[PDB]
Amino acid sequence: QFNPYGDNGGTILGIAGEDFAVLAGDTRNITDYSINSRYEPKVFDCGDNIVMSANGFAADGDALVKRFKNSVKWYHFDHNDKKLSINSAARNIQHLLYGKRFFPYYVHTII
Amino acid sequence: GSRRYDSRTTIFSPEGRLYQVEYALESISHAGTAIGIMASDGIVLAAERKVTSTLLEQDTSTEKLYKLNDKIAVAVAGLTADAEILINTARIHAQNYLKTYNEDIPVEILVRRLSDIKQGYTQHGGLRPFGVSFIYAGYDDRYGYQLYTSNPSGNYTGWKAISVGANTSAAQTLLQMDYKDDMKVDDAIELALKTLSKTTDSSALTYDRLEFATIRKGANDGEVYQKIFKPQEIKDILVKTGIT
Amino acid sequence: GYDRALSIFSPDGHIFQVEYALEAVKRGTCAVGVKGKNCVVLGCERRSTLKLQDTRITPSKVSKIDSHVVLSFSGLNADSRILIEKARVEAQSHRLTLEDPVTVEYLTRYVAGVQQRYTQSGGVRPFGVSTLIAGFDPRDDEPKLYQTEPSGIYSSWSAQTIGRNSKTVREFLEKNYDRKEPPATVEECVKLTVRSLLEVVQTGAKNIEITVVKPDSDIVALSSEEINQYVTQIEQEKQE
Amino acid sequence: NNYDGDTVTFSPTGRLFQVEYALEAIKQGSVTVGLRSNTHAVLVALKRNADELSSYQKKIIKCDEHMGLSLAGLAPDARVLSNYLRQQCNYSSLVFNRKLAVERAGHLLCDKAQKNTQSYGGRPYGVGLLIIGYDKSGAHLLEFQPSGNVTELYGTAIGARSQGAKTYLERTLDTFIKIDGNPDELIKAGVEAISQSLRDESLTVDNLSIAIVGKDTPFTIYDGEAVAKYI
Amino acid sequence: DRGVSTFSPEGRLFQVEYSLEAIKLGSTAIGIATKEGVVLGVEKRATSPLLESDSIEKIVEIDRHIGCAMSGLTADARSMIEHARTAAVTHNLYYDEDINVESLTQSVCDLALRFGELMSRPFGVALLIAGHDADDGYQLFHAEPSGTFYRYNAKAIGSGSEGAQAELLNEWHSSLTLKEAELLVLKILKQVMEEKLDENNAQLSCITKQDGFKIYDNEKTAELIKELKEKEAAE
Amino acid sequence: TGYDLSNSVFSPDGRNFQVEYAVKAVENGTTSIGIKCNDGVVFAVEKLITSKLLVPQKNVKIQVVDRHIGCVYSGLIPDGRHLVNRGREEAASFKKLYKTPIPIPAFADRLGQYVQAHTLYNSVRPFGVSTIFGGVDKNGAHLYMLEPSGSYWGYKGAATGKGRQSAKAELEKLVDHHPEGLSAREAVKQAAKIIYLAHEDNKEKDFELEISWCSLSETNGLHKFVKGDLLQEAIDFAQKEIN
Amino acid sequence: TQQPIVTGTSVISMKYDNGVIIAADNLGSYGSLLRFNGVERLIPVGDNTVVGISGDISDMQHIERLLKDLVTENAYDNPLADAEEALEPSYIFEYLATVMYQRRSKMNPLWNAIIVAGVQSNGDQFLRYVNLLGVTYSSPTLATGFGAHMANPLLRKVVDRESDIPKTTVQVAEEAIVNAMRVLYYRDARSSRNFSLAIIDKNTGLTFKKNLQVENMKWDFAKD
Amino acid sequence: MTDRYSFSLTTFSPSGKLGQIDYALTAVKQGVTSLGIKATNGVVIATEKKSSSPLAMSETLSKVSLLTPDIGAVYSGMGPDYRVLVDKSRKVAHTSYKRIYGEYPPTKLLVSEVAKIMQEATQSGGVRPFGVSLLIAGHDEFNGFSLYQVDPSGSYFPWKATAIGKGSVAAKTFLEKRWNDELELEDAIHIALLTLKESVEGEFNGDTIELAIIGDENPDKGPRFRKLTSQEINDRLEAL
Amino acid sequence: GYDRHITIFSPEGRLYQVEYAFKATNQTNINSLAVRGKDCTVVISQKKVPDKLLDPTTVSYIFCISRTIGMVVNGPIPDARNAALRAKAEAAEFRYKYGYDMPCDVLAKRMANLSQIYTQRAYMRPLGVILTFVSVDEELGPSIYKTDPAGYYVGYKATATGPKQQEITTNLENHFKKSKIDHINEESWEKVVEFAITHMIDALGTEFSKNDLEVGVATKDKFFTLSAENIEERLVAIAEQ
Ligand SMILES: [Cl-]
Repeated sequence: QFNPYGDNGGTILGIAGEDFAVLAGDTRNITDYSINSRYEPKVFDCGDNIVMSANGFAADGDALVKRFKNSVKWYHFDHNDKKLSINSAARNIQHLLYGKRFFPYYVHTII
Repeated sequence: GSRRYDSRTTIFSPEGRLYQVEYALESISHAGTAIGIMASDGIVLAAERKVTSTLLEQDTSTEKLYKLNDKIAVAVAGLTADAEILINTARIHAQNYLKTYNEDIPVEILVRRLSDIKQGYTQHGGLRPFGVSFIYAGYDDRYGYQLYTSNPSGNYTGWKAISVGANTSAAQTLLQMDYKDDMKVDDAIELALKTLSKTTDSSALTYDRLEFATIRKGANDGEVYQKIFKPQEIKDILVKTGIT
Repeated sequence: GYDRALSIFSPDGHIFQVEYALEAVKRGTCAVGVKGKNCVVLGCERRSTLKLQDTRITPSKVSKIDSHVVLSFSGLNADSRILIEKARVEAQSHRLTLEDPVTVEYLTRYVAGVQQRYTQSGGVRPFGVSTLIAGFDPRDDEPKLYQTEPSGIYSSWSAQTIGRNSKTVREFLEKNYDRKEPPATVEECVKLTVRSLLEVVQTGAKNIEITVVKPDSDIVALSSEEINQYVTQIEQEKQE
Repeated sequence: NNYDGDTVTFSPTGRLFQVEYALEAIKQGSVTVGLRSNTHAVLVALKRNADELSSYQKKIIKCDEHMGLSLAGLAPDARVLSNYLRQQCNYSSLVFNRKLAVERAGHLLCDKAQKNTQSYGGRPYGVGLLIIGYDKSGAHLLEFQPSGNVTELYGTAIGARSQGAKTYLERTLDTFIKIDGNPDELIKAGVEAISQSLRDESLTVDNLSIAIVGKDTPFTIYDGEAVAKYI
Repeated sequence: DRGVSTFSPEGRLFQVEYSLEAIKLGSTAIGIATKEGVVLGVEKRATSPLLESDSIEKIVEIDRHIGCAMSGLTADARSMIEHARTAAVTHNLYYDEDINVESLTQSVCDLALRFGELMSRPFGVALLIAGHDADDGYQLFHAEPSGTFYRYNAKAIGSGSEGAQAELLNEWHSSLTLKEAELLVLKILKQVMEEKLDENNAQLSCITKQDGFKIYDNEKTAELIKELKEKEAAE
Repeated sequence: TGYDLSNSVFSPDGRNFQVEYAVKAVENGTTSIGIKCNDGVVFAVEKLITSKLLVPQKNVKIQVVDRHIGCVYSGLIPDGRHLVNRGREEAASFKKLYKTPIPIPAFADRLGQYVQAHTLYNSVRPFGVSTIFGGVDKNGAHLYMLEPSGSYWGYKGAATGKGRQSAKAELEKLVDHHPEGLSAREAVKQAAKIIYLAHEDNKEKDFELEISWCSLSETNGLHKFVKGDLLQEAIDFAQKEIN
Repeated sequence: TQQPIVTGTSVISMKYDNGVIIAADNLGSYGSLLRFNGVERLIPVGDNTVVGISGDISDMQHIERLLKDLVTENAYDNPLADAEEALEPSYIFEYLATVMYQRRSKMNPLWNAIIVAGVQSNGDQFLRYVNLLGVTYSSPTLATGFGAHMANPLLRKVVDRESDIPKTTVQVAEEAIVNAMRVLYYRDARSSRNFSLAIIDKNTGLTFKKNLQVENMKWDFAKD
Repeated sequence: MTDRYSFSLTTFSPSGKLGQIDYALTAVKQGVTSLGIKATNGVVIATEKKSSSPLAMSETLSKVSLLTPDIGAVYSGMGPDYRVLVDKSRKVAHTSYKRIYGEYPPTKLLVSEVAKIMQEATQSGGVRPFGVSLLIAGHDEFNGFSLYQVDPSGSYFPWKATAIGKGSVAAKTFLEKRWNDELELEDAIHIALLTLKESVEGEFNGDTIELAIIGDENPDKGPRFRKLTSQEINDRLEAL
Repeated sequence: GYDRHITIFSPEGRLYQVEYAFKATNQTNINSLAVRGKDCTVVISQKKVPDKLLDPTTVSYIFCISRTIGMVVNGPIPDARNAALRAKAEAAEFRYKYGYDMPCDVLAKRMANLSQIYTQRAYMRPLGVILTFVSVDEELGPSIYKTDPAGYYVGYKATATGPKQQEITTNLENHFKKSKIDHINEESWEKVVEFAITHMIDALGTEFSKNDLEVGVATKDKFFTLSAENIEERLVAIAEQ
């Protein structure tokens, strides 16, 4: 049987400061006991001063990050280059993720 | 494109009339006269066939009087083919209702259904309406004996006696003159035939030019019987009533 | 499907098919609605060109949409049945999902929305019908009377008439209906409704139908004799 | 005459009158100018107001970071087509990690407009577009007509009185093509070009709309006190 | 006959131009934008004295920060309002924020040209969409059936419109207060209305940042009408 | 009368006037030609320079289908593009199923049946383009020309547009004076000349020459555009012949 | 959902100072049966990209046609098809990556692991992996299936991190690849002696080498 | 290609006429004479094989068609329209009848099904009516021998004997005189050949006449439909 | 007068669009003829190449539908090719579904039933073509069947189509009136082709070169068209007797 999911390892860490935030992640990508890459970036600048990472199954992660980045682009087009606030970004991501409620994006996402 | 050739069958005239409905009624006015008369102990349906040659096989012929179920019949005026489309639809609705509720369809419900179909052709779809007017003769255990009519507009109304097709103006006056509420089936049979005999465009009214039917509860153990009269029986009732 | 745009604008900014639908309403038998203090009365004309009718089974001019709301109309009879069916279905659907019967304003707004839909949908003509929708909201004793028309507009009326010679009976109601003091009782309300019809009806009690709607789903249709007593009393006072 | 009831009917001289009437809607639209050098491409647009209480209708729409257009004619149609461009630009980026070529963008607009001119029921687009962009083969300017005809140019203008701006550019051709690595001087030439299409009214602060794309310049629109510099 | 989406020889859509004629026949609606709020006012125009005039709903709430006045075939506006409301609420669901007034207006206008042989004809109603957002402040927009929308400092639509617009031309300045704008809408309505202006045949409303969109009571408008009469008698 | 107001209506002659009106749009367009040579085909087109603002060599008119077929057309340019887009879909579906690249006669009928289909109904307009196309297949070189009606035939030479009579006369001389055949490099030169001679019918505005070719020897049976030195050599040859 | 039937094994690759090298053996296994000995699994696209494919061979042949078809389509209305608007490795990859993930998400995957190796317009080395799940990654050395376990360890001794790429010459890199292919032949039961190797250099262009063989084979310690 | 003709091409004119049906009947009038006669022990149907050219093989063009083993059909009017009705009639006799009941439909029902198809061309969007009138002769176990006519409108009538097309008025008068209720099948064939000779201009023989019978079973049953051979017709023409 | 624009009845009971499609039939100004031998069916047609720029090899109104069936068309080439492609498709589908080669007459009736549909349905125009199908059927023997825009179809002993069809028809009628048989009593198709050409020459009153004719021959298990040189041989034999 075909298993559509995989595990690409990795670990990410968000910490909110008083007038700043950090999102960190290791750059190792793996499958099982093999190293795929020792430098495969996982935490992305998505524009509008928002950083994102979707750790877990790297394909579903890349897909989601790509879709959100595009969601930022289309938010600018559709709302007169208005800045997407972080709380709005979060709600937008909820709908992206719940959209595949019955075939989930196999990722733990942090912005 | 195609718009060029569209008659636009479902529009209002400036006066607020539906062109095609009006013209379909004009069509129906030329069709053979059909009469329904409701008595206290039954309903009579009488109707005049048209054109007729000596070579028309009358005993296997049905252009006017059709059976919808065991309780309800119709008399037709207009395009026979158009009527048979609607009849087969009505025959189904009756059986759908029977299947659903395990009770025979009430006469008014069936009539409304058919009349709602006719209405649909006047409001949407871009098709010509059905060039048919029905007289519905039927019985149910709510209202007893019922007469209705419907016409291409999809409007239906209830009657004690009524005509459709040709010379309805003349027919309805003669019925309005001789009808009474306490009347009986045998009398209504006579009234129906007398009315047709006067309003006919033929020289005389004969058995070969008539279809005839009665819905009597007049049966053993209070059950409704439909009688579609055979050619020989229409000939007898013409002699009985003294028209031939 | 048949897609043809039948209701369209003309150079002067009129949608003729909607206006020609109003002419079908103008042709229809007169209907009137008069709301009292604690009731609404729907009066309706029955043309006497049709005798030998069976009044037991002939479709009555006033229709119940639910146990607390009624709909009368002027115009094409076949068209009215479609609006009545849709309204009745929506009345039960509202009870099913909101656990509360429709307000008269809601039911009106729905019917009016259906009429509007037919004026800018392809392949369909407008309804040749105007409605008077009357009743009482759930657990409410304020009377409600609304009017709709083919274009899809609707509004609330202290009293209103539609159909043939509605101009005349609206003339009558405009002078005879006082807003500061409406018909206090059912008697007064029915009387004013019959009077207003007698301006146009020009004939006996068989040609007038009356339906009285009161609060808490209390709807009753008056008989020929009950109406005939109002007809007798109005003309005896008039002889003076 | 008899052959202008719909887009599906050729005239006896081989003309499509509905397309020509759509073309007429552009001429009734306000003037806009396009021009480019080797490094930058500039749109200049004279925005039109309904009256003194009203805003000035926005003429310039962004399609991607490296591409956008100015409109003249039915603004809702420009919205439909710009949105279509945005999608094609976007599809190229998502599927091929590739910025859409300006030449290919024009080809896509052409074919979209064409379908509306050969089929019954619809109508031609009632708008003309000037698409500027900077892609892998440098700066580009396109002129879109709703007939379907798209044309790559050094400079042009469309709308009412656009012939005056178009003649000016035809004279200036050798000057403005050489304005490389200087955005402000290229905008000056575009503002001077659109000035030739003015009568009575002159370029005020909320009247003028300018956009620019280039080598190290994303597609950016300048309105209000941003364009006061060039008046 | 001829196509619904046909161009005239001048380069205009017939049906759109004819729907604009229907809007001229509508009752007057006036909008005035200020830095203290946007005021919307309408002529009710009851066809008979028996019509209960408070049931004439020509001013409508889209969201708490967006109001809407209409003029023309007002039945056509119901589906447009419905869309606008659904759009406002849906956007708040997806983004946890109020929707920009321009974005809402643009969403409404996207319906307008969806007609052909979709709906069978354009809308026969113009809208004044008034609102506030944090980016562009107090805004008034005019949404036509052509699909075009203009922003306005002030705007009149309907039967009194060109007369009212010329009046709004003279009267509007960028330093108008809300109270001034209220009286100014009442003034211009009274000018272009056939019947005499009172609290029962005219309605006011506004949208402020603090209190959001509010249709005015008949008692509140009545006091503003009385304030207007006195200030016009004052010189 | 009224037979010319709707597409797919037979007049009492037996004619479809809407197709014949599409032909008028073709006759109104610029000149385009095709020349069949020994082992291939050459296509050339007149591109009217409306203004000095037109970028030279950028607004390309000749279109490639698959990798071996060239298409050029006169008339409504978007209609030509629409037909080539369909041709590309046809050529793609053929190769997908049958592996081999689509033969030119096969491809010709694919366009032919599609253009013919637009004369069968009143809901569509006929194509406002005569399309000259061809290339090299397994059975050698083929040149075709396809009219608004759906009519097409094979040609030795083909020409359409405003300068078609001028061109046709020139093509007829070549057919007579070269029965053994014309070489690919010769055909490029001759194509340049014929567009230059056919420019006398569009003489008000100056023009830009565009030539393409498929040849089994010169391009490996693939469609390529004539560029640079070979284009300049053909322009020089053409300029010399008019003077 | 399917199962792979005829299969190809390891595709191995690495970056070096001026470009990339990619290699893959010429075998189409049918389970344990070494069925097809003449299968090319490196498929060049233009003169700047080589797509190396392992896994199901019928699905490879499908991908081969998609790439062939992509070249055709890029040429359409593109006067710069052999110049500025030619296909890039990054374009070719992204397309395939889109396809692979789309197909997995419809539960009907192309049963492959792919390495796109090439050189970009600006002279940058392009080397990126994609598989049947749409999982993508890049690294100075990339290898599929079996090679990931045996080839990568050897190739990473030459280029362990990014900073080693400029220090690695084409000779060193090509030796490392050919060495790795030998190690795989000894130890991969579903490999073959015969292979193809492709160098994509930013100066010397695409060099495609066919009919190579694993040689210098140490068996002599067996006899004991 | 959008079949945009979703609207009726047959509509009621102000006089109440359905133009296209009337015109379809005019087409039938122009068509060649065909007739039917019912005997006590059979039915006969007949028509003239109007050969379009002498080079044409008129044997290939069958005007008289078998619908079921016990039902036959002949026409006057447009041949191609007839052909597609015979196709649909044969098919409907299997799909809506034989595959359900395991037996062939009775004459009247098959007639009714054909009538339905012809009616639908009279009301459906984007079609003209059929330009034929059919004469359907047949036998079934419970109704016996029967003969029906079917017109473009969809209307159908049972006949003892009748004729349609070119010389139908004159032929019907001829049949009225000769027909009685005690005719044997041979007597009806004799009359059919006499009646058909009047309308035929040119050659009158077994090669120019098509004639079939519904009679006895020809050896579960044998088929009652039988098409008379060119020889069999000529034999009866000597006793004429 | 929209009864003349689409396929609906005029007051006379006529379909004018069908009648005008019949006139489009002669727009090519080509005459075809078909005759039957013992073992064969021969169809000949005029070939006119007016332009010198035309590749004369591509100018053809004869089509190989199946291996057994040939079809010549009288009418414009786009409608001819429309009809040809459909007939080929139908003949291929038939063989697939029913496991034997589509008979000539069955295809003719099929194409006729399609032509009928365009005369009843308004959105479709009739094709402006007459389709003469030929084969040597394995049951019926040599076969000629013809279809027209009306949707009529019939079998023929011999036939002729085009502007001068009446002249060719009467010429053929007169020959068969003499011989008193339904066919050309000849063993070789080569001589049946010679007959066909000879009787067209006599009927039309024009001589032919090899490039003025186009010939198709049906035999058992194949239909084929003759080359220019095959026709030249045929013309030589005619001249020599
Ligand atoms: Cl068939």
